[PDB]
Formats: sequence, C-alpha cells, structure tokens
Amino acid sequence: STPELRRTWLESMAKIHARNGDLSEAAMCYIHIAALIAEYLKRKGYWFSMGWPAFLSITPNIKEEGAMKYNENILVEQLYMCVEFLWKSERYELIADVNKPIIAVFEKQRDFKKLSDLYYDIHRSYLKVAEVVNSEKRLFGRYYRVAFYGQGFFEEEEGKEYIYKEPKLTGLSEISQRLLKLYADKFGADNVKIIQDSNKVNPKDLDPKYAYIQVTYVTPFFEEKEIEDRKTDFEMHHNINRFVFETPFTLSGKKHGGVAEQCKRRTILTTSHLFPYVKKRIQVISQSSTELNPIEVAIDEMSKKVSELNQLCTMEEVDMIRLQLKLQGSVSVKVNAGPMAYARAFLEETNAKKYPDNQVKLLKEIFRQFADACGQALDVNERLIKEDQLEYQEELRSHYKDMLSELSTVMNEQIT
Amino acid sequence: TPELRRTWLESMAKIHARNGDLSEAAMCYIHIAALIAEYLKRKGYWGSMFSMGWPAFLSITPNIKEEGAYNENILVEQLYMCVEFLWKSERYELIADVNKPIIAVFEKQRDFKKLSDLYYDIHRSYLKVAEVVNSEKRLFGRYYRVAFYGQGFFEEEEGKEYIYKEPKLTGLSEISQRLLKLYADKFGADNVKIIQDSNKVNPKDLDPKYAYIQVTYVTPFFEEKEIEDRKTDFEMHHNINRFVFETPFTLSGKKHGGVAEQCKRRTILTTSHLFPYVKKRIQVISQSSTELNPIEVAIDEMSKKVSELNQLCTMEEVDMIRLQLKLQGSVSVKVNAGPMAYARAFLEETNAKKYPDNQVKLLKEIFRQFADACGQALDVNERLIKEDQLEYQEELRSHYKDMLSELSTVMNEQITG
Amino acid sequence: QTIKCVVVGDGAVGKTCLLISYTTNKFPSEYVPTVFDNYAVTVMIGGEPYTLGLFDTAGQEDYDRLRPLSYPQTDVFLVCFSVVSPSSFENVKEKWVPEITHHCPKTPFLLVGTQIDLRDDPSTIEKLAKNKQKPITPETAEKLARDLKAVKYVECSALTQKGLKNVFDEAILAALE
Amino acid sequence: MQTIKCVVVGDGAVGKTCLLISYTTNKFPSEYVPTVFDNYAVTVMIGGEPYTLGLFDTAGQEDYDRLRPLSYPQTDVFLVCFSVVSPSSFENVKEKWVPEITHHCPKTPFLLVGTQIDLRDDPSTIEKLAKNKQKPITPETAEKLARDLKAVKYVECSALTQKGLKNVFDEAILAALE
Ligand SMILES: Nc1nc2c(ncn2[C@@H]2O[C@H](COP(=O)(O)OP(=O)(O)O)[C@@H](O)[C@H]2O)c(=O)[nH]1
Ligand SMILES: Nc1nc2c(ncn2[C@@H]2O[C@H](COP(=O)(O)OP(=O)(O)O)[C@@H](O)[C@H]2O)c(=O)[nH]1
Repeated sequence: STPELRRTWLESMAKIHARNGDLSEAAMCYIHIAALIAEYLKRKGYWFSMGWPAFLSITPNIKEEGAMKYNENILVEQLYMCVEFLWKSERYELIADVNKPIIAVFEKQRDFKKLSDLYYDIHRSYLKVAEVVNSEKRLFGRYYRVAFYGQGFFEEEEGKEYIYKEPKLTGLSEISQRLLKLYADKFGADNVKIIQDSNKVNPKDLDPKYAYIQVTYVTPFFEEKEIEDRKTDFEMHHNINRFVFETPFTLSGKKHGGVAEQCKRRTILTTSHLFPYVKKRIQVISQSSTELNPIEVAIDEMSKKVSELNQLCTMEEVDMIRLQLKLQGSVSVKVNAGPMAYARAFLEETNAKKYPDNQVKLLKEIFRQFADACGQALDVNERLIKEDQLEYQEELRSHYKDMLSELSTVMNEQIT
Repeated sequence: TPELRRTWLESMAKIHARNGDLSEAAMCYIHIAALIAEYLKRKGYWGSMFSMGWPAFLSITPNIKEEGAYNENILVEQLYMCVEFLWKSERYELIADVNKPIIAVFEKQRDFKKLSDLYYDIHRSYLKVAEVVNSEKRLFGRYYRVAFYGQGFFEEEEGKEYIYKEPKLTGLSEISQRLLKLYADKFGADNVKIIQDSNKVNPKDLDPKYAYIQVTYVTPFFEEKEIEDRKTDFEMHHNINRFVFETPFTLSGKKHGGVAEQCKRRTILTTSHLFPYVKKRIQVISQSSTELNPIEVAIDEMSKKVSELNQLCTMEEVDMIRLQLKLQGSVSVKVNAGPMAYARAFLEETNAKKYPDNQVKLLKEIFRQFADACGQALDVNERLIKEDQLEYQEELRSHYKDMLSELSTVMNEQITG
Repeated sequence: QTIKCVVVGDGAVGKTCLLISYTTNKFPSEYVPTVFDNYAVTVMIGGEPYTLGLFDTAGQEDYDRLRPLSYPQTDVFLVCFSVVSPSSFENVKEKWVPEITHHCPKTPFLLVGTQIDLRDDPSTIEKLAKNKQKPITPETAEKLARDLKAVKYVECSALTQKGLKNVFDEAILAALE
Repeated sequence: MQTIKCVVVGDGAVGKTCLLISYTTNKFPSEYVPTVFDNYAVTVMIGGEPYTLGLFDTAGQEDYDRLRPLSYPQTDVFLVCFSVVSPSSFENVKEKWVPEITHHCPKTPFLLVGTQIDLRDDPSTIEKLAKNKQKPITPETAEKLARDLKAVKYVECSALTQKGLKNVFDEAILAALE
C-alpha cells in the first residue's frame, strides 16, 4: 500500500510476465503502474486529471490502485509499455483507449509527426482486429480451477481456490504434471497427490499426512443476458470473473450410471478480480451451482446436437468430414447408447408417466428437430460424397430410416 | 502473527461486549484460548486438553481451526470469560464443553474443591437449560442475506454477499432501513437503493448512478438427515453455516400466478465460517438452488400443514387459539384459494395425467393425512371450548365435511376422517 | 398464551397483503402464495415475546352471516381502510364499527389506514380528483378514531414497510389493556 | 482440407473411448458426463491456423466387423489401441486390427497405442495377472511389434493419470499430415 513499494512490485511482475510469455498480464502491470502514477500526481497536486479512473475503459481492476498511502513524461512511458504488450498479447481492441490520452498530451505540443504516429498505430490496431476477429486465430488462454489442501504443507495457498489462466491451448495433461512437479519438490514427491474429483473437496476426507492439488478444467461463463456483449473472441476473454464446469452424479450416489439415473451438476466460480489481471492466477471467492435431473440432461444434449448439425449444414463451405463425424455419431451409434436410449427412457408411454408433462413435451419437440437436422445433414452429405462413400451414405440413410421407424413407434407419431 | 491476531480478538470481544452481542464476545475468548494454546504447544510447554493446541476446542466450534495459521493460568482465564458470556448469551448448553479443558487442568493439580466448583457450574447450566428449553423464551437472532452492488461506491463490500446475524426478532424493514441510512450517509441520500427482488442479481441490469443493497430474510437450513440432530432452539442456532430462502416464480417467467403454475425456487447459502463467530456478518462463499414444480409446491405446503396441525394436537397443553387459527385456516378458507385448490389442480383424473405418477400418489397420501389431521384437530378443539364457541365449532365441522365431500369426489375415494 | 386479533374491512384495502407482508417478513414482490387463511407472528413487547394469532375475515356481504362466528375469544380488533379509497373509510363508519361493537361490546379496536404509499403518488392523486375525491388525511381519520371510541389510529404501508411494525405493536398493547 | 480424419480401433475395454473423451474434453475420466453419441472433435493449431481433429470411434466386437470398414474411406491416420495389461488385446493387434486396416487402407499411416499404462504398476492388477499365469506387456516388447508391423511409431498413455496422453495426439496429427 506504499506507492513505490507497489510500483516496483508491478514492474517486477511485468518483467516476469514478459519472460514467461504472459503478455496480457504484462500489459496489465503497466496500465496499473500508469493508473498509480496518475493517482499519485493527482493527490500530490499536479493537474489525465481524474487519477486512477482515467483507465477504467481498459480494466476495472485498477480501482485497487486508489488504496495508496513521477511526472507526466513517465506516466506516458508506462502507457507506451502497455501498448507494446497489448500488441504482443493480441488484445488489439484496447490499443485505442490507451493511446487516446497520449494523443491529448501531444495535441497540446503541436507535434504533428507524433500525432500522425499515434493515429497510425490505432489504425493498424483496428486493421488487425478486422483481419483476425472471430477467426479462431487468437489463443487468449485456457482456464483451470486449482485448489490446495494440506495444512501441514501449504503456506499461504492452503485451503484456497484459484482460477489459473494458462497460455493458449494448455491441456489438462500439462498443467497437472507441472503443478505436481512444483509441489513435489518443496514437500516431497511421496506426499503430494492430484485430486481428480471436481466436487468441492471436504478436508476431513483427506489424509492429513498428504498434500493435495485439485485441478479442474473450466470455461468462461455467460448467460443469455450478457450475449448482447461478448460477440467476439476478444470480448469472451475481456474482463471476466465467472467460470463454469459440470460434474456427473447419479441418483444413487455414483458418478456414472444409466440414461435414466444420470444427472449433472453445473458449478459457476466467481473470482476476486477480473481477467486479465496483473497475475495469471486469481482467487475464487464464491460458488453457485444448479442441478439437472436425467430428463433434463437428455433435453440438454439433444438440443446441442440439433444445433451442431444445423450449424454444419448452413456453413458457406460445408466441412464434409466434420458433417460425417456428427451425422454418423447421431444416426448410427455403435459404442455409446445412442440417442434412442433417451427416447426409450423418457418418451415411451409407460416411462413418460414418471416425468413432468412439459418436460416430456419439450424432449419430444427436440427429437422432431433432431429428425429434420439428421435428414438435412444426410442431404448435404449426398451432394458432397464421391464414389468411395456411396455405401457409407446408403448405410447412414438405412440407419436413419430405422431410427425414424423406432422413434415413430415410441412417440406414436409419424416422423418424416 | 499471533500478537496482532490476539490484540484484534481482544478488541472485538470488548466491542461486542459493549453492544450486547454476547455470543460473539464468547466466541472471541474461545478463539483467544485456541490461539494461545497453539502458541504454547508449538513452543513445547508440555480428550480435550490444552496440550493438543487448537484442536482441543473443536467441539465448541470448528471455526478455531483458523487459529492454526503467557502461562497455563492465562489459558484458564480466557475460558472463564467465555463461560461468563456463554451464560449471559443463554448458550448454556455450551458451558459443559468449555469447562472440560479447565477440568483437565485442575485434575492434574488435584484441586478437588475447584473440580467441585466446575462440576457444580455445569450442573447449574443444565438446570437452566431444563427450565427454558424450546419455550421460545430464548431468541438467538434472525438472519438476513445482504449483498452489495456498486462498482463506484463500495470498497471491500462491493459485489459480495453476507449473512448478517441480527438481534432477537429484528424484522426485514428494520435491517433494511438501517442499512439504507448507514450507506446513505457515507454516499448520497439519493444514490442508495434497496434491491427487493431475491433472485440472484446480474450486474448488467443495474444503473451505475446508484448504490444497491439487496436484503432477503433467510432461516437456518437442514436437510432431512440433519433434522434429527437439530431438536432444540439452541441446536438450531449452534454451529450453522447454511441458510435458505424461497423465491416465487411461475412456469412462464413471472413471479406470481395460479396454483397450477406457481413454482418456488429454494436457494441455500453457505457462509465461510459457522455462526456464532467473532463477527456478526459472515461472507457467503457458496450457493446452490433447486426448483419446485407446482405439484412439488403443493406437496411441500400440504406436508407442512399436516405436520404443524399434528404437533398442535400433541402439545402438552394445547394453545386453543393457535389451534383454532390453523384449523379455521384449513377447513374454512374464504380469502385465499384453500387447500382444495391443490386437490382440484393436481388430483382430479384429467389433470393428474400431466404430472408424475409418484408425485400424484404422494400428494394423495398427504391429503389423507390432512383429512385425519383436521379431524384430530376438531376433536381436540371441542374438549377445550366454552359455550361461546359451540356454534363456531359446529360451523367448523360442517366446513370440514363439505371439504371431505369434495375431496372424495376429486380423489374418487371415500375420505372419512 | 396466544393473543387473538380479528381483522375486518371491505376488500381491496390491503388487509391480506398487509398481514402476509409482516408475518413472513418478506417484501411483497417476494412472498410465496399460500392456500391457507390466517397468520401467526411472534412479537417483542419490551423483552417479553408474544404470539399474535391474526384471524382474517372476508369483507364481502355474503359472509355477513357467519363472519361474526370468529368474534368469540377475540382480544383485539383491527378495522382497516385504504388512505386513497374514501369509501373504504366511509364504510368503516357505516358497517364495520357497528358490527364488531354489536357482537363484542367490551373488546378494544383500532382504526388502521392502509396503502399510505399511494397518497404521495402523482398518478393516484389525479385519479381521485376526477371523481371529486382526495386522499383522506391522518387528521380526519384521527378525528373519527376519537369519535367512535377506538383505542387509537395507526397508518401503514406494506410497500414502504414503514409504520406497519407500529400497527401490530399497538394492537398487542391494546389486547393487554 | 480443413479437417483431419483419425479413426480409432481396438478391442473393447482397452480404454479407447475413455482415452478420446478425456483428450477431447480436457477432463479426467471420472468427471465427464456420459454421452449417448459417438465420435469427438477438437480444434488443433497448424502454424497458427485452426483445424478440426475429428476422432471416429469404432466398436471392436465381432458383431460389428461387417459395417466398420465403411468408416475407413478418407481416413488420414489410424490409432490402433491395446491395453498394456491385457495381452489378448495386444495379440489381436497383430492378428486382427493391423491386417484389417492394412487391407482396406494400405497407404494410410497408423500408430500403435498402448493404454492404461498406470495399471502396469498396480499390485491388484499385476497379481490378478499372476493368478492367470500372464504378465503385463512391457514397452520394449510393444515397440518391437510396432517396427515389425510397419507402424509409424508406438505411443503409450494413461487416461487416468494423463501421462503420455498429449503426445499420442501430437504424434497422430503429425502422421495425419503424411
Ligand atoms: N401500493 C400498494 N398496494 C397495496 C398495498 N397493500 C395491498 N395492495 C394491493 O391491493 C390489492 C388488494 O389488496 P388485498 O391484499 O387483497 O386486500 P383485501 O382485499 O382487503 O384483503 C392487491 O393487488 C395489492 O397489491 C400497499 O401497501 N401499497
Ligand atoms: N485404470 C485405468 N482405467 C481405464 C483407463 N482408460 C479406461 N479405463 C477403464 O476401462 C474400462 C473400459 O474402457 P472404455 O472407455 O469403455 O474403452 P473401450 O471399450 O475401448 O471403448 C472403463 O471402466 C474405463 O474406466 C486408464 O487409463 N486407466
């Protein structure tokens, strides 16, 4: 909470982040520095002028810089470092709001060449966005809940939950083995275990003679009310603090069971600050969760499959292999239970009496859309296959027709 | 650091003592004793003995685990203070557990007079409990969910949800206005608004021009497994971290509607520490929710009504007025829809086809218990009325049979009593 | 040891919303509907907690036959009216106070003004003006409360929840003489 | 030319479905919600350009032998799986699976995949093979089969510990590109 104590810390993190390739965190460190300098000059009377609120368009996390107990040239130098790392981190959309206050500085000096430079650099920042936005080219990161358990072992990290923002496409394999090696050395490789269960750990269940690291993949979470914003790949990683994951549980008490006993829990973790932050891990401060019963699970995955099929069939250049993957995995399931196990468990007359009418009626309507979407996908495939997939297509149709016949028996309705 | 933690707990205990929050003053002294014990142990000074460190106090409260992150006489002084405030806060049940480590000390010292006195103190606390248990004379407090929204106003409270433990029977408006004026004097009187809706707030729907304080009444929550261990008024306020509240919604997205559309969300909040604690307000760190369909709401309300009518008939001495209140309000409904609205909506042949068989048969069974519970309540009531209520009781019976006449038609089954 | 309190008044004044407001300790936006009639609330009168049984009554004319059967054993009555509905008040005098005084001549009662949030509402004030009407003042209602020998007169709003706690506190003090 | 078709074969109960779900969802096997559909897709980066890796899941049982080769046309790479704690699944690699894919797709590269490698250091597992007079399949004996049968290479993994899992699909992508 001391100006230069906080400032050297942020500059240290900036350099660490730059070496580690956490380039957004580096950009954040510099914008937090610039925010601090601005608040300090404001409090120590200097006459941008609002203090730390000057950079709220960049991130609301800088509110914490106003917990404080340096000239205009160096504030601007902090902003240049910030733009460098926004460029390197591909968060091009923020470059404009960092340069705007610099522009105001140089407007006053009549430096027309500098102004030409600043407007130019906001120009390719938006050109780059025009070239890459929504093209799945930008790898802003993957997110993992990480929790540490073992009061005989862990220092400050004991009993607390983090969201780790990992680079690009880091998979579960890599962050697990990494964290395991890290804490196998400061505590001993014989006394550290990874918790794979994604339920909230209860410490009494754990051997106090061991240290545990729970690792669970999570994804940024938005509800339909927020999808008004969050229209781009950038916005899906810009100032976010909610993260979702699902956990399977049966009615009995197991993780896995049959279609009629399979539930799942939906958990949403909130973080103390927003990503991106001056750190690549942020602590979780709360959890909200809901549950879906077996007919709700079935309703959920059947809707998704209908949307997957329709999406592929309305692409400009339909992706034949990706269409077949989903089509064959809908109409000719051979390893899993197949979508007809849903129809048998929830739509047959005897079984349907055990569930709410509205939910039975919703799952019936989805299956109709499923029939159409498998049909539309079979037609799109026919216009794309060559001679070597004619038998393949004929069996898909044969499997589809056999499925509509059984579906028609079960629903007692003609499904075209 | 132990020193700063101990100075803070000692300050909080005096502040709590000064404001009359005596349960929280008692908890501060048990935490100080936990902190000193762990300190002396980690230095090597030497169930339920101080030697164990903080784990010795785990039966009093699991909250003292956090103390695990100067004489033995001083430890005893902390526990005396706790007992004193345990007495004043009427948490007499706790006194036996706080005295155990004190007893262990004087056992080793062979201070048999002192052991005489401590076992005498425990005897008088259970004598006190025997005189007040579940009389509704003990008022351990009311709980409120309180959450703060205001990115431009609130400091550390911003975006965080707390359970506030309020004194005695503080009602919803009291804490609401108190929270309003408190933050209207730190902000602008025209910039603070109370969020009335109890659904989880999404920040997007808020105007940053004002600060928002969401206030909802909650009660301690236990599942059917727990209810065995939550028999008394003390037990229902002792070492609790789960609170529940219900929110009305309809199938179509409104809040209120007809009994065949009226749903109910049940939210369960969990706090980071257990009440009673060293503070009156504890952060919510967890919430889960679940949705009751209209027939499930019916099941819920009918089982409650059956149960409360049953325990009004099986009381030692029966509250005749409370018995007539509940009974008249079941068999002579004239303002609200009356419990036959549930029967018509869910149990009639054509309507029952829209709901699960198991829930329809369960709602049917509960209604049979409801017929028996009103029957039992009518018989108890006429053992207790004077001549001024014979005509009133007569019209309760006529209504009870007109109800059983309709329930028999709807269930297609003779319902006798 | 439960205090019996019967509440009377012609409908739409807010009797029932008032009672479920304060009993369930909820904002009116948030209360779960109930199929049952009557309410029981626990109250504090200087350290001593009490149980107030609240017997609701349907105010319509069809029930004038049997509604007085709830009157025996009453400890206090509440006669209600809406501060923006004049005939809600005009017929407190014409029908309600004669009826409850006839059946229980020695039981105390209070005059209660409800929906006070809508007397300081602009839309509501003009809807009254077109009918050649204006909201009833406290003073005119306190005039009347003295006229017919009520204990006192109180005002409440379940939307504000301001003044409502006072209504029931005064009811209990009345039932304790 | 946006999507890699990879087809997975092997006997039942070697863990192939469980292998594909964990890599495709980035979850541990116990934590995925069971699905009633077949096949899995995951985006994979080639030189900074986004590709779909399509994973086609096949049933290894005899009842499926007639229709399974209809999925082989257009395949870019095969994963031939066996569990290292099931010598029968290992022998059927030589005696069933490699011949079947060789016959329908003789020019299509395939990888030999050992699964369930965590069970190689399991007492109950190593003992349960002792009572059956069998021993677990060592990595060295599995690389010799890979060279004999003209496999592009051998890879082991465990879906439970995630050890070696990522490298299997790294190796599969590189073979799928030719
Ligand atoms: N604005 C406002 N409306 C109210 C209040 N109390 C009740 N109401 C409304 O008045 C209507 C009828 O009131 P009700 O509770 O049925 O009173 P009753 O008919 O005499 O039992 C309902 O639609 C309520 O929402 C209040 O304090 N303020
Ligand atoms: N210990 C262990 N068990 C596994 C592994 N992979 C799969 N299993 C289990 O092996 C059983 C069969 O695997 P399954 O997914 O059906 O493989 P498939 O029959 O080839 O599709 C299941 O009970 C899995 O939990 C692994 O890596 N380690």
